[PDB]
Amino acid sequence: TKVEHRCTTNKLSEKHEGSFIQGAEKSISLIRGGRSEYGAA
Amino acid sequence: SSSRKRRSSSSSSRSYTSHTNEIHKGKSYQLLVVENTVEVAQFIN
Repeated sequence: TKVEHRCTTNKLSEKHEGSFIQGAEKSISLIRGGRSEYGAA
Repeated sequence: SSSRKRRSSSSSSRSYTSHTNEIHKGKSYQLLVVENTVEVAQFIN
């Protein structure tokens, strides 16, 4: 008597994670009149 | 794999296995201020 049993198996996996943020601000201001202590403020 | 003949026999197994990861981060922040003060505005010579 002769017997033979055989197998092959394969597996794969992946994962990904991502983030981004962006900000921009501008200010423009003109003061005319004041004491420059509070014209500054 | 496993094999038997008659008595004699042999058997085997395997795992190739592998993994990879990466990360990155980048950040930049840029500021400008320009300011003028005056206390006399035409000074005229």
